[PDB]
Formats: sequence, structure tokens, C-alpha cells
Amino acid sequence: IAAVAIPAITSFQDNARKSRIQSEHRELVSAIQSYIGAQDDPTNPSEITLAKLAPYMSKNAKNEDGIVNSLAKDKSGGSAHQIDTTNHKLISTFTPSNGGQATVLTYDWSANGVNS
Amino acid sequence: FTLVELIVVIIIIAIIAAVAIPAITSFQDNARKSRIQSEHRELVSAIQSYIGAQDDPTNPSEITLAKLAPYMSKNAKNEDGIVNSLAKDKSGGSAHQIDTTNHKLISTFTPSNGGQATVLTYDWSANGVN
Amino acid sequence: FTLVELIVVIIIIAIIAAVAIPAITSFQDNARKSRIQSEHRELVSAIQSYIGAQDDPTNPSEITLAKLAPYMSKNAKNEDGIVNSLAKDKSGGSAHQIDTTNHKLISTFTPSNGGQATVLTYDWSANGVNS
Amino acid sequence: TLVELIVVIIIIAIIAAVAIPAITSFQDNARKSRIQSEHRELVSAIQSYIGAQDDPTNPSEITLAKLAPYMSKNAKNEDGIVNSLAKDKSGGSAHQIDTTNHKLISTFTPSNGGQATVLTYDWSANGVNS
Amino acid sequence: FTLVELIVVIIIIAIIAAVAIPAITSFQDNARKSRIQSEHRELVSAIQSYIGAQDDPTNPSEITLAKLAPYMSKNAKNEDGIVNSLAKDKSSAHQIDTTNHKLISTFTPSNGGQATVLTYDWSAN
Amino acid sequence: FTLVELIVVIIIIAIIAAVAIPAITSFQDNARKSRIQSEHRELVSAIQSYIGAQDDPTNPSEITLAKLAPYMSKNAKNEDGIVNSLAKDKSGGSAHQIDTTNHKLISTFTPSNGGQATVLTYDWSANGVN
Amino acid sequence: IIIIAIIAAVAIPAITSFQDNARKSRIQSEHRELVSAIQSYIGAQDDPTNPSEITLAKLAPYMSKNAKNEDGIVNSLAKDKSGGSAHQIDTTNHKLISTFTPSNGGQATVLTYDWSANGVNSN
Amino acid sequence: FTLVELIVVIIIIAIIAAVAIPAITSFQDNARKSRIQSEHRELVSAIQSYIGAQDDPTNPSEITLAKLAPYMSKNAKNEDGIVNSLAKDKSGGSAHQIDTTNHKLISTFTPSNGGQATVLTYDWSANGVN
Amino acid sequence: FTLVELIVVIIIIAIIAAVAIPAITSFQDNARKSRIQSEHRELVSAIQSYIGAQTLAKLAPYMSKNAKNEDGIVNSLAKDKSGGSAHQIDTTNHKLISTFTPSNGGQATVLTYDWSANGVN
Repeated sequence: IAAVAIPAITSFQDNARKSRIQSEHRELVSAIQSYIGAQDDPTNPSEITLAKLAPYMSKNAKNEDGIVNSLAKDKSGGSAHQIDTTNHKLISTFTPSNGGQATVLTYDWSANGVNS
Repeated sequence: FTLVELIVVIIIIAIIAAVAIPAITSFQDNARKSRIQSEHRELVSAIQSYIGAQDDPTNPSEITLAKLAPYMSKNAKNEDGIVNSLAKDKSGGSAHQIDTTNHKLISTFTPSNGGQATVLTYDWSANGVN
Repeated sequence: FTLVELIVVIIIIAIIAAVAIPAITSFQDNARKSRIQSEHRELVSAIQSYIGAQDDPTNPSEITLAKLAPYMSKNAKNEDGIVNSLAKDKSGGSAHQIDTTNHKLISTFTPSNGGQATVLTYDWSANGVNS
Repeated sequence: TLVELIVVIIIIAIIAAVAIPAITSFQDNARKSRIQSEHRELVSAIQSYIGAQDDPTNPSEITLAKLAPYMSKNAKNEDGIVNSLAKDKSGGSAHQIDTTNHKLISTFTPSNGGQATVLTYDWSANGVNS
Repeated sequence: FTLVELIVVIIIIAIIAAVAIPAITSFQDNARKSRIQSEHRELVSAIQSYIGAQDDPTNPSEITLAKLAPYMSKNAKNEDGIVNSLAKDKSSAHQIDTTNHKLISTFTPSNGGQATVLTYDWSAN
Repeated sequence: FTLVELIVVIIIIAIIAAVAIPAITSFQDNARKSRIQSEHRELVSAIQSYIGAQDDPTNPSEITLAKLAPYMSKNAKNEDGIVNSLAKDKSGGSAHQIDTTNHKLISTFTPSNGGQATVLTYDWSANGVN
Repeated sequence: IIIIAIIAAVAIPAITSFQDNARKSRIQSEHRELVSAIQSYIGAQDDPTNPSEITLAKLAPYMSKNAKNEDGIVNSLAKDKSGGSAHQIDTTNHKLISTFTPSNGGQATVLTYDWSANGVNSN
Repeated sequence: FTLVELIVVIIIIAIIAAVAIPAITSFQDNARKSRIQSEHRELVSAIQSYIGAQDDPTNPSEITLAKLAPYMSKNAKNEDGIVNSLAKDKSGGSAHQIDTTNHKLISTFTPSNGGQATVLTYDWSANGVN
Repeated sequence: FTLVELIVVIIIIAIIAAVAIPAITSFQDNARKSRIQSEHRELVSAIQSYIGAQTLAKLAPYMSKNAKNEDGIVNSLAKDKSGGSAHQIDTTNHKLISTFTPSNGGQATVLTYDWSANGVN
């Protein structure tokens, strides 16, 4: 009875965090769509940046004062989301604790498309 | 054996609930701007038809959007006349205006956030030259 | 995805559907009146040429637009009656008539709203000239 | 291990008691949005058809069977528009023509039995002066 | 559709509605310029015909459009004053000088450009 | 959780997304029908100006539209043959045809749904009147 | 220790039975976007009334890369797990077909769209 | 809530998030294409009128759009130069340009993805067909 | 409106703008043709009258001056496209010639008259 194995918590923890990042990314990808839809000339995208995308997203459950307190946090192998403002790309990263290979999501609105 | 399972549940329930929530009404406003800009060209088409149906198109008479009335299909329900149908813009009583004395049609729109106004003009005589 | 976005979809549709819609009917009367006047000039040219073809141009016999038939091509649908080529007066059907006993051609138009009518006159008798 | 085995029962008893939500939500009021756009669709079709015969001022008597070849088949490859326009109470199309009055009526009625809604279009009469 | 189609349908309108508007009355007045010339030709033929009326075609008398009126028909309105059946301009668009046997037609456009002149003489050349 | 997936994942998306689709073909017919007529009238004006140039306007030797070619300007993209400029209908490839035996010019059109045809004719023969 | 044999008796829900209503949804909502793409493309070329030889490899510029940044369109659409796109173009028929089959082997469902000579022609 | 239930909530999200995303820009430039095709036919109407209004229409002089300016109205912002009204393209920035010596009007359109260009052309100076 | 609706106007405009248009110059020179063929008979009647009265410079007083008071008939007679009078005389040949050349580079057309040696075989 003493020999029964005990599983580690971190294995279930990390694989849930991997779901959180993957949800928030898919919300930001339509928030930014609304911003480009509503900039004063929507036909010519201009200098999107995360701090100015803020008013489309609700406060955290503590009613704190900025979305860096709401969007998720990661090692980024610290904000789990970043904008490459001059290159017009959004990137979201999940880094495992165990040394497994990292997962990076991406979105890209500057006329690149699939080109294939 | 089960207690580890239960505390695992208690952790994951905590961390998946933190997901951020979008804000309602955020994009809603600029549809009205789209209505204004699409309805302006429709009034330009109407006024440019009336200007051709009068007897002396070389020397046109006055216009007001009351005389312009019989072109706008009565607003999808029992309603009296076109002022009931053209977009409202209470913050800036009718979105459409005619300077009946100086032959100028103007449409205007203004966000609530204090950004600068949108204005559109059409001016149907002796204009266009540099 | 989540509820809020799918609510704003409904709101945007409810707004965008409320653009006004233009009427079907406009500007028809001047189009009819223009064909009337241009066709009138063509009938005046036809009858003026016909007077030169009788055995004595100074004293022609009776003229009727049924006699004037061989000057006008068939209708574009290949129907052959001259009256099926000329415009219709929708007050009631040719908008053109000949006062055969008094040498006068008359082309009439009546506005669709019932306003004031307009008439064009021509005659080939000597009474067509004055000092 | 009897201590943890004891408290496992307590944790189960607590976790099982959570409030369980119910299914309905917007599934009613979303259908009204199908109606609002499918109406403007039929108005665009009928406003094309009314101009195709040789006299746009004396059109023939429209029935939606004559309008039908403007609509695509249902995605399930059904064979007629009544299997495509939104259904309503038996009375089953929410849209009908009553050609003797020259009007198209589109309808809605909520499950709570509240105030019903009507959208009307008319190709005979339109807004009066003033 | 989902939201993206509804932002595309807003983006598209802003660049359909911008198509430029052509003016009105840009080309109106040159129809007067043309019908002035055709009426000039017809009046020239009429005054030429007039020389055959009196007993001696080698010694014709004075002429005015009042004398010449018997040679062309009443108005399409069936009114009969030829001073309104001729073309009209800032001035009758046509003139006769009994003292020089000269017939003149003239047209001046509203844009302030150069005036245009036509002339005929049945007496000497 | 599961049910607030369920509703948006199935119910509301199924209700909102499956509105009826307009048919992309049937709206084209009036545009084709119009451009046919406009080209017909301009071809008549051209041939009616070709006859008046001949050395013997009582007997123009023959007319086929290759001879008529230089009276209309070359199309956009500069595909400089006349047949490249006129309307097409493989079921009529020109939609206009010249009969050299009967001196007759013909135009023809047919709606894609298999409706009744329309035909136009012009004829400069002595058989072409009354 | 006997109590553990009772505590262990709880039945396990089978994950496969919860998938169908999700895949069905991301077939329907994807089909409607491919149709909107086709219905735009058919108006872009120089002859609005004679189609080109449409195939989805030429629709490709109308929708984004995968989140994995793999390019090409076929990597992006939903997969028929029986075998690989769940969306097919039958070029000869001008017909688009989309297919779904439940894992337990129930009756199939197909969506369809067709952009030539395809008015209903009621009764 | 039990773990074997709680993980399917993860699975459903992992499926439903992975829809395709439509690319805005490829829909946008299909509209800019239809500006070019409309504005070109307006410039043809203007230049074909101006050749008719000159002092001797058989002997037209050089043309520039600056000379052509008064024939179409100034833009909705009451900006006062023709060049601001006409559409813009990277092949410029005006998409429309006139060859003063070869008497040719050229409109060019460049796809945003760097694909194959498209050009429209008109030529009033006696070039004709065949 | 929605895209399914909105793109059909793009279709319709793309169709309506394709209508062909007539060539201006191909009427205009076939008009000029008529003043050549007609004024040829005016010159013939004048010079035939002159040879009964007992180069076009000698003929000049026999015909009316232009409506804009040009200085002589050489400015009233029509203009040759080739290279300027479209009419010429040669008193070494007793011959009058008139010519028209089309703008397309197609077949040129020539009239002739002589006050001697009419008639054949």
C-alpha cells in the first residue's frame, strides 16, 4: 500500500496553461481586427501597438489598471504576447517547464497571405 | 489515492478561469459612419435626377429635401415622409442638410470619443475647376 | 468564438440593414418627349420629300401617313405596320396624326403627371408662311 | 491512508453541489437577424425583376414562384425556395406576397408571446411631399 | 457571416463611394454655334433666290428680312414672327445693311473667348 | 462550461450562418441584354455611313463586317480585331451576324435559364420598308 | 483497503463521442468562407461571364497562413479523418462539395454549392 | 466537474479555435480595381467631349488633364485639384496619365501581392482598327 | 447590403463599361469627300463659262470669296492631305484634276475633266 506512485502536479498544470495561452491568442486576433476596422482610415493600416489596443479588453478579476495584469505570463523561451510593431506581426509563446520544445503561434495582417 | 486527483482539479479550475473577456459595444459605432457615407451617394443620385427632370436644366431652380421627397420608398414601415428615414444624428437632428440658397449639400458625422468630425460636400453648379 | 463578439455581430447587422432604398421610377417623361420631337423632324422630312415626287408639286392630292408608309423601315422586331414604329401617346394610339382635309401634321405629348401638354405643328399648304 | 480516504468523501460532497446552468440563451432572438437580412435579399431580387419586362410602369402580377429563379438551392440540395426561406408558425414561410395589395410582408414572433414585428415593402406607393 | 466579413463590407464601401462625379452643362453652347451656321447657309440661299423675283435680276433693289420673310415657314409653335424663328443671341443673331448690301451673322460664347463672324455680299466681290 | 461551448459552437452559428444565397447568374441578364442593343444601333449607324461613301451608291458591291471594321476603335488591351470588340454568345462567336445573300443584319439573345429568345433585324434592301 | 475498490468504480466518459459537434461546426463555418471567396473571385477577371478554371489552389490568396506558419491552403482547411481536404472542387461540374462523417459510422452529411445554371426553378 | 470531464473542455476549444481567417487586403484591391475601371470610362467621356468643344474639331491641339480639369467636379472634401480626386497606384501617383506627344490615354493597375499587372488604353488620333 | 449582394454591382459595371465605341475620324474624312466631289462641279461650270467669255489665278474673279474675307479663291478651295490645294490646273494639258486620299492609306480616288478629247472609240 506504501508502494503506490504519486504523480507530479506540474504535468497537469503546464498542459492547462497551454490551453489558456491558445484561447487568449484567438481573442487578440479579433480585437486587432476590430482596431484595423475602426482606425480613422481603415484602408491604410498604421502602427498598431499593444498598449493602444487595450480598450477592447476587460479588466482582470482584481480590477487592476492595465492589460499586462490580465494577459497571461510566460518564460518566453515576460508577457506571453508581443507585437513586432514595425513588422506588423503578433506572436504568442508557450514554454514548457520540462525542456520540451516550445510552441509559437503567429498572426500577420500586412498583405502577406499564403502566396501559394 | 484520490486526493491528488482532487487537488489537481482544484488547481486547473483556478488557472483556466482567468481568461480575459472582450468588451461589448466597442466596434458598434462605425456602422453608423458607414450608413452616412452610403446614404450620401444615394441623395446625390436623387438630387442629380431631380435637376434633370425640371423643364430648364440649363437654368435650374431651387431645391429642398421636402421637394426631393418622392424618391425614397417610405422607410420599410408605415411612415409619413423621408425625414423619418434619413439617418438621425441627434448629436449633430438630421445627418443631412441642404443650403437651399447656395446650392450646397452637406453630410456630417461625429464620434462620441471627441475625435474630429467627418464632413462631405457636393456642390452642383459652376464648380470643379482649379 | 466567445459570446461578446457574436453579440456585436447582431448589432452591426441591425444597423447596416437600415440604409434607405431608392425608388424604381424616375425621369421617363423627358425621354419620351425627346423621341417625339426627333421623330417629328423625320416625318417632316419625309412628307417634304414626298411633295417633290408627285406629278405636279404645286397641287398634290390627299396625303395620309398610311400612304407615307414606304419611307419608313420596318420595326426592329421585323413587324411591318408603320403605326408599330411610331411612338404611342399614352393618353390614347399614335402620337402623330395627319389632318388630311386641312394639310396639317400634329405631334402631341402629355406629361404623365397630367400637367400642361405640348404640341408641335407643321403644314405644307401655302398658309405655312406669313409676312 | 484512512484519514485521506475519509476527507475524500467530504471533497466529493462539496464539489458535486455546484449550480448547473440551462441551455436556451439567444437561440430565439438570433432568428430575427436571419429575417432582417433575408428580407433585403428578396427586395433586391424583386427590384431587379420589376425592371426586366418591356414596361416597368405596368408590371405583371408577381408571385414568388416567378421570383424563385433568383435564389440558389438550399445547401442540402433541396428543390424550392420555400425550403430555404426561414420558417415560422404554421398558420410556413415568414415571407409572403399578397399581390392584390402589391406588398411584401416579412414577419417575426417571439416565444414569450410578446409584441410581434412586421417589415413591409411596396412597389406601388412611396413617400408623399412634406 | 462572422465579424470579419462585416468589417470587409465596411472597408469596401469607402472606396466604391469615391468614384468621381462628372459635371453638367460642360458642352451645351456649341449647338448654337452649329445651328447659326446652318441658318446662315439657308438664309444665303433665300436671299440668292430673291434676286429672281422682280422683273429685272440685273438691277435688284434693297432687301430686309421683313421683305425676305415669305421664303421660310412659321415657327414649330405655329407662331409666325420670324424674329423668333431665327436663332437668338446677345445683340437678332443676323443683320442686314441696306446701305452696303452686306449680310452678317455673329456668335459670341459665354466663356469670354474670341468672337466669331460670317459675312456675305450679293452686290460686289 | 460545456453548455456555453455548446450554444455558440452549434446553435447560434448554425442559425446565423445558414442564410439564403443569391444566385450569381440571373442578375447578369439585363446587362447583357442592354449591351447587345447598344452595339446593334451603332453597327447600323456604321453600315449606313459605309454605303454613302461608295463610288456607286446604288450598288455597293458587298458588305461583310471585315470591310466595316475601320469605323470602330480598337478595344481596351488593344486586341485589334473587330470581332474582339463585339459581344459574344456561343449559343447564337459574335452575337451579331451578317447575311450577304439577303443583305440582312441580325442580332440574337437568350437567357441562360432557357427562356424565350429575342431577335433584332435591320435591312437596307428595297424589301426593308412598310 | 476494500473501500478503494468501490471508490475506483466510477465510469469514464469516452472522449471520441464529444468531437462530432465540434468538427461539424468547423466544417459549416469554413464552407461559408470558401463560398464567399469563390463568389468574389468570379468577379475579378476581365470576363465576368466566362469563368476561368477555378480550383482552390488559385483561391489561396484569400485566406491566411496556419498559425504554425506553414504555407499553402491545403494545410489550413479541415481534414477528413477517413482520408485529405474535407472540401473538394469538381472543376468539370463547377461544383463545390464538403463532406462530414460521424466516427461511429452513422449516415454522412454533404454541403453543396454550384455557381452555374443553378436557380431552383420552383414547381 | 471531474478531470476526465474537464479535459474535453480543453479539446473542444483546441478544435474550435482553428478555423481559417480571411485576408482583408485581397478583398480590398478587388475594389480598387473597380475604381480604375469606372474612372477610366469617365475620362474617356470627358476627353471625347473636349475634342468636340475646341475651336476647330478637325484640328485638335495638345491635351493634358490639367487642360481637361473643368469637366468633372472637385472631391468631397472641397480640395481644389483634379489630381487629388483620381485614384492612385504604385505604378505612378496617378493611375491615369496622358502621353502628350502620342495622344494616348493609359490607365494602369498593380496587384498588391506583386502579381501580373493590368492596363487599359484609349487612342483618339486616327489609329482605328484593322 | 452584404457581399453576396454588393459584388453584383461590380459585375454589372464591368459589363456595361465594355460597350464598343465608334471612331471619330472615319466619318470625318468621308464627310470631306463630299465637298471635294461637289466643288469639282462648281469649278467645272466656272471654267467652262470662262472659255466661252471671249490657270485658276485667271479664273479667280469668276467665283465668290469666303465668308471670312480671305484674299482669294486659293484659300476657299479645299486642302490636300498629301505633301496644298486639292484642285489643280495644267494649261499644258488643257486639264483639270481633283483628288481625295483617305486617312487609312486605303485606295486613293481621282476625278478628271478636259475641255478637249471627250468621247472614246
